[PDB]
Amino acid sequence: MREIVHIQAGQCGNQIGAKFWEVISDEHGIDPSGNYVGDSDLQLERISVYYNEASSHKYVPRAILVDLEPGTMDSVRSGAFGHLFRPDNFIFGQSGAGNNWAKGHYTEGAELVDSVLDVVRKECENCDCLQGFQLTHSLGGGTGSGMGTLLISKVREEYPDRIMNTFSVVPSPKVSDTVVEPYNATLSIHQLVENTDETYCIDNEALYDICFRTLKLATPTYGDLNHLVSATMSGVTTSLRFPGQLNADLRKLAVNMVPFPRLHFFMPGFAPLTARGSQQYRALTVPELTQQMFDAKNMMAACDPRHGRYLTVATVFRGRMSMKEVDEQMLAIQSKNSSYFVEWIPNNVKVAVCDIPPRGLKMSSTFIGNSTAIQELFKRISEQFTAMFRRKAFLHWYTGEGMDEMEFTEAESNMNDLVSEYQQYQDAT
Amino acid sequence: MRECISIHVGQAGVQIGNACWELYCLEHGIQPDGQMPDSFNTFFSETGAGKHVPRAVFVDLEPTVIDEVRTGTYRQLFHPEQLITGKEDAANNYARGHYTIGKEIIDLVLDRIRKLADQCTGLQGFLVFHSFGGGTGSGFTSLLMERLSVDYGKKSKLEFSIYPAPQVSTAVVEPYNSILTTHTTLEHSDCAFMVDNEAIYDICRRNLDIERPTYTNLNRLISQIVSSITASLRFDGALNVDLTNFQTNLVPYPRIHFPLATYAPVISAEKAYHEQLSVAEITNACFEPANQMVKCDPRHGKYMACCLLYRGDVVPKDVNAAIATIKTKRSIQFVDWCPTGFKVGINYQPPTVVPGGDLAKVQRAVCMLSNTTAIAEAWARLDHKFDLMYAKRAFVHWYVGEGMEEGEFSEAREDMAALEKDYEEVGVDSVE
Amino acid sequence: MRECISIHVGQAGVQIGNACWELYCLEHGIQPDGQMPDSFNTFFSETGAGKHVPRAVFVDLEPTVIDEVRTGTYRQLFHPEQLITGKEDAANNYARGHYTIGKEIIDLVLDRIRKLADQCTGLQGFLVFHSFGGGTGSGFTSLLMERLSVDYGKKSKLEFSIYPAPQVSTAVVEPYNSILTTHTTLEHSDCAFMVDNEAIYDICRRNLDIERPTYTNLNRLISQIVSSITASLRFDGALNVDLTNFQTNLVPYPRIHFPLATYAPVISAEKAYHEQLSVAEITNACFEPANQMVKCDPRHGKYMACCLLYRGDVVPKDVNAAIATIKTKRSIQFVDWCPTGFKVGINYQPPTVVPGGDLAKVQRAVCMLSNTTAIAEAWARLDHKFDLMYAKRAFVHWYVGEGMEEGEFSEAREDMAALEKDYEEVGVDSVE
Ligand SMILES: Nc1nc2c(ncn2[C@@H]2O[C@H](COP(=O)(O)OP(=O)(O)OP(=O)(O)O)[C@@H](O)[C@H]2O)c(=O)[nH]1
Ligand SMILES: Nc1nc2c(ncn2[C@@H]2O[C@H](COP(=O)(O)OP(=O)(O)OP(=O)(O)O)[C@@H](O)[C@H]2O)c(=O)[nH]1
Ligand SMILES: Nc1nc2c(ncn2[C@@H]2O[C@H](COP(=O)(O)OP(=O)(O)OP(=O)(O)O)[C@@H](O)[C@H]2O)c(=O)[nH]1
Ligand SMILES: [Mg+2]
Ligand SMILES: [Mg+2]
Ligand SMILES: [Mg+2]
Repeated sequence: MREIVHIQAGQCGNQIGAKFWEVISDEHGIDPSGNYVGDSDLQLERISVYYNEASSHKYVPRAILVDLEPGTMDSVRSGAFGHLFRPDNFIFGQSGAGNNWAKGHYTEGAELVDSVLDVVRKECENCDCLQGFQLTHSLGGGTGSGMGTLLISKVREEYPDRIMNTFSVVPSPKVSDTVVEPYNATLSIHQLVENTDETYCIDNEALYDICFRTLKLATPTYGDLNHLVSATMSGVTTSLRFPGQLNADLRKLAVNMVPFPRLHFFMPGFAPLTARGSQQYRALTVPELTQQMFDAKNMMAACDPRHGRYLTVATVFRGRMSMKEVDEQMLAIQSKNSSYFVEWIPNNVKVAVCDIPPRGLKMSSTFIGNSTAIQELFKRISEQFTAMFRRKAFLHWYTGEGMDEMEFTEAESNMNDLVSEYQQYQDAT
Repeated sequence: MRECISIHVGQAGVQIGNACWELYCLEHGIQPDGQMPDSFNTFFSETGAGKHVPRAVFVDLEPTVIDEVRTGTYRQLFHPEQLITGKEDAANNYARGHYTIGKEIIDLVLDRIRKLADQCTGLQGFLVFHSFGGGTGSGFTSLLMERLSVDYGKKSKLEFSIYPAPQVSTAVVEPYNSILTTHTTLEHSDCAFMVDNEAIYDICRRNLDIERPTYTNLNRLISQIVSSITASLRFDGALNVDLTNFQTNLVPYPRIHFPLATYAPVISAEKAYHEQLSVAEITNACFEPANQMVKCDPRHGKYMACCLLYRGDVVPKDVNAAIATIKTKRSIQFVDWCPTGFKVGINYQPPTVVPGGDLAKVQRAVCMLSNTTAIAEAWARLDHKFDLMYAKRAFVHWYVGEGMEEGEFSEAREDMAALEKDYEEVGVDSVE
Repeated sequence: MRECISIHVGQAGVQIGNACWELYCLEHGIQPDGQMPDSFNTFFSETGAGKHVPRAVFVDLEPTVIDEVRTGTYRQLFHPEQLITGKEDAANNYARGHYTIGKEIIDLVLDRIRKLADQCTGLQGFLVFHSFGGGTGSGFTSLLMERLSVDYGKKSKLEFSIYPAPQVSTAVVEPYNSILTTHTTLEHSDCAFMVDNEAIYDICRRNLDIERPTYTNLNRLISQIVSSITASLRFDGALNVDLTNFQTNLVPYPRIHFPLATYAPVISAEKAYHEQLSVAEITNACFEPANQMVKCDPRHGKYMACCLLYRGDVVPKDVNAAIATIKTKRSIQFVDWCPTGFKVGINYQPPTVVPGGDLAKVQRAVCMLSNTTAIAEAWARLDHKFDLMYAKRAFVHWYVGEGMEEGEFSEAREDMAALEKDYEEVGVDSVE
């Protein structure tokens, strides 16, 4: 029960989903042909939450892959771990938005939204009990942002009761892969604060930093970053698919991490992170993982938490451990970081422990921080957009695709309102 | 002839019940298959065969824990009739577990309760096991206790509530759940037992020398407490005691019925020797505040009432001598208007060690139930937290959208203040 | 010495009879070849050899089902004399099965009935099994029952009618068939047993944990009901009961003779243990509305009469105690003018489990036959449907071209309204 439907938009979303479903299949011991050959009944007891068992004991991922270009879908169908997908799921157009949010939300999206919603409704009726949706996309490409916003709007208009998760790759401050990404980022963020339950902002800057420094890799490819994000997601949901001395679900996290409906943006963090040689030079201690999770260099969002305060903190542990040890860690870390938390929330740590570890390691930990520093990030983006809107550069594309300047005005206004709210609540005593 | 039924809400309740029924089976020599290669009549019913089943009820909204119980060792023992499961857990949201989701199966639970009651003749009371942090705990406890108190006018009702620790928390909205569920249970609970995880952690680490204890050990301890409480009914003693005796001896006023539990002896297996375990010795161990299972030093308050249940080979003369000596002490101070604050019960059956456990078998054991005024202080702390988390109106929107009013929060806070005021006011001495 | 014959109309009747005779053979230890490697004298006649044959009559217009019976396992058992077949089924058209096609073989069926009657000496009654939706069912039931009631003045006549479910339908013109056949059978049926497929579906799914039940299981249940009904005749008991006793105890007025059946216990094989199956327990199981085989909650009406047949090792003292306790309840309310609404029958023969079945063998079982006023409501629903499908005069042309008048529909509706009015009016209390 409590099945979760996976949706992927944007090229980055598709690559992340490819690696993520690879990880999931490996965890449940599912071959690329889709047959289970594992040895632990635990995997099969909750396999339904992510898979569907077709006859002859075949298993298919309950996933949807969406784009507007055939290249990425063709690549996915080409490589291994692509056969198990239902071949009818690959919805794709022919043009590709081309970093034009208006195209990805007005013209092209209006063509494939019908098929997307049809497949979504089919999947919804196919499952027993719907828990929520998790979305994968970008915020720079027009495809990702535009079509993701459109689908989120339609779905929320169709399911006001379900919980919605989004893993949006926020563009990095320093490095920008595009030229016009501030516009679409602003519009997509507007729609997200409109109709989303939680957003896991992630930057390629922070991921590159972690891969280069912590993992000691001079050549980080997209595969490595996608693998990291996949591990993060699997750790997020594993409290559902496995027993634990203190389990959590998406609803519990939503209640714990969202004090007020607007402030629902998080940052993730994973531990441990060890190189190929630097692994047997350390004891795997709950204190070690706890201290690893809390530091500037290990945050997947390019924003120093020291510049702000933590509104809420959640932690999910995997592998056997004693509760008392974790409790001691939490109390010690809250004692030493007394200046790093909001005052009006006592005991702002939400703990959860599973009982199955991440493949070959002995234990692991995932940290989800809802802090206030992230507003700084937004600030910068607005400034970028601000400059790029003062001269109205590149405006004519969106203008001739139906959008108007009032749209950008309202989007910037809403973003500034959100930043003001975040700053004000940081200053709350 | 004297039957008492169990209810388990939330994961904490289910695990506690696992430990409890494990212990009871070990006591009456009951196989996991209801066979025993009268005594058991209180808790176990007997089928046509030599198989017995426990008068237990398990309820939860997350089916994972119940599935674990079904796949656990104690599979064949339970009756799959009672293992009630839901679909989505209350998720630390009292509103979900008290207005939205609990309605889905409240009728089913009530039906099972009534069917079990009709097949019993000496129905004594209800043992409700539930935490406070979990929304399942608070919401379903409130709902079910209200329903049962509505149904049965005057029958014993006992709760084993996992009071949230002062500092070591797991959830974030624990103050809300705790305040709401306490405001609810204040009117229905005949007698509720506060237990905190932090105190048991301390006890296990310091006294049993277990540096990294798991939830299993805490469940073992609480199961021991429950077994010692009911041993008077389940067996014969030189001086037995019933639950109605407890409620008559520990409730000076209708509202003040929140005692705490303590157990002794608790020594590591390697420390089984090196002490003779005197009845006076175990008495001192019980009354030592380092062994009380709630984070409150009784030296800041007065014991309004105390009850001691001894089991094993004990003799009332030395027991009375030890108690009299205890009375002669100063820091152990009661109310002036109460001349004697001790109830004594004795059972001939010594406790039995849990196989694969951590404790060591003894010949004498003692459980203490104390209703004091120090515990009052604990409530204040929670209110403190609540106030802060209510000053900014944080997290309120979830409950609001689930069908709850802020006036409910205000009135619950007012009722908590009223209870604390009553506790403090009774704590004072009498005029002349 | 006491013989009772069976008739099966339509596919439902034939399959029900398959199950029934299967069960009877299992009871009296009868091979499919009439051998038994007195008791059986009621239902089985004996040839010159040690072979026995069942006093059964099968009639249908579609030869497929009868061919299946002939090719089934119970081939050698039946006498090919009675397996009457037609050419074209009535096809859910009461007119075809009551004016056009049924005339073709009504004489043959009557002849077989008379020949069977002449070889019997203790003729008790007729067990007619037939659905209502199928035109074969309604039409041939009306025709044959009219003929038999014309022939034999006063002899027992029992029907097991498959009342159409409130929502779960299979045909489209079910209201027409049901209304016509009920208007007909109201005057001829001594006592008819309403049974619905939806209720049995619910019972099998919830209580026997069978998520996907087939028609076979429903047939098993109904066969169990029939066997428990006749066990008093077919065997000895501390307090036996005959069909005339039933009709005298359950028919306060000549028109109101539409009871419903309920059976207990019904538990999965894996749930054979975990309960002792008390006589009070099975009594409660019977009286629980979730087990009644017709979609009507008796709490909306009053039980005008109730009869309980127990089989197995039972004792009248505890039975009487349980019944007295049942009377003390409130929601179970009868008419004021009836002081006692219970008839009791006891048989020493416990039921026997069907090999390859789904139930578990028990030592005591109880069938309940209840004549209440709640069932009246059911009729209204059908009338409702009929009215709509008659307001537009839909589908009428088939019946019109088959030799039927709209005035027949009008008069049948009027008679149904009259019966419902009588039911409601009797449901009221008495003056002073
Ligand atoms: N973290 C991560 N981000 C990626 C990866 N590959 C691409 N991206 C980001 O995703 C964006 C890709 O653009 P999309 O959102 O897919 O837009 P599109 O599908 O190409 O369609 P158009 O917008 O019309 O070009 C780029 O801006 C990158 O910043 C990856 O492997 N890992
Ligand atoms: N004594 C004891 N307490 C426990 C144990 N495990 C969990 N707890 C406490 O019980 C609470 C568990 O939450 P539940 O009451 O079960 O809530 P739930 O069933 O998950 O339903 P939701 O509230 O919607 O999440 C935690 O806050 C713990 O403090 C245990 O093993 N022993
Ligand atoms: N209890 C029970 N009822 C059944 C079963 N099979 C069919 N029925 C009911 O019986 C009806 C079958 O139609 P019949 O009465 O046999 O009609 P027929 O013999 O096909 O002749 P026509 O009416 O002309 O089609 C259906 O409407 C079902 O509701 C069964 O296995 N068990
Ligand atoms: Mg593209
Ligand atoms: Mg829960
Ligand atoms: Mg037919």
